[PDB]
Amino acid sequence: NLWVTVYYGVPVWKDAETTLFCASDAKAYETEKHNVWATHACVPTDPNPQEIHL
Amino acid sequence: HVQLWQSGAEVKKPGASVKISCSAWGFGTTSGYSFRDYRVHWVRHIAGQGFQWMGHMQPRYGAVNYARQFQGRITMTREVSFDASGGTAYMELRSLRSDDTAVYYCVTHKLYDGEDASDLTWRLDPWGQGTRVIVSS
Repeated sequence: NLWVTVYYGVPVWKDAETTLFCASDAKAYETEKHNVWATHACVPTDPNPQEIHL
Repeated sequence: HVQLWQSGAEVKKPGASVKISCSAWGFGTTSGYSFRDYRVHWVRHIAGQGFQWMGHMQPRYGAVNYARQFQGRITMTREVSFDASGGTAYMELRSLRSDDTAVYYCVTHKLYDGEDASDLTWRLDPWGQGTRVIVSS
């Protein structure tokens, strides 16, 4: 016999669209002069990128 | 990189008045990095007696604060520009005497190109060239 077992956190993804916010280095912009592409409003990115191979 | 440029050396006479300009540029536009936040002290260096503090002028509203020995005879005015990244600072000493001959320096308190030093007004990095005022007959 078999019974349904629900698993949370399975490594399953589906193709979809979403809202992609912005992150940038603090040192990239001078922090004194404005930019046409607003960099101050972007969240500060992590110093060490977290890239995971699959 | 804030740079302060002063006026040329002046030779006056006792009882005259000297007005030394101080051009400041490179502050920046963002609040806390603008000329309307960093005071412009005026320091006198008499040869032999060391440096002397004369007063500071805060360029937002022109709030000045003179030293006790100079009250009633020194006046500071500003010419803060539109972008507030630059400006000009003036000092007038209206009761020049023979003991006022020295080199006058205008200074600010912005050490670094990316730090907000608005509330730390006594780190006098950007010294001006120095205007050698000579008062004699």
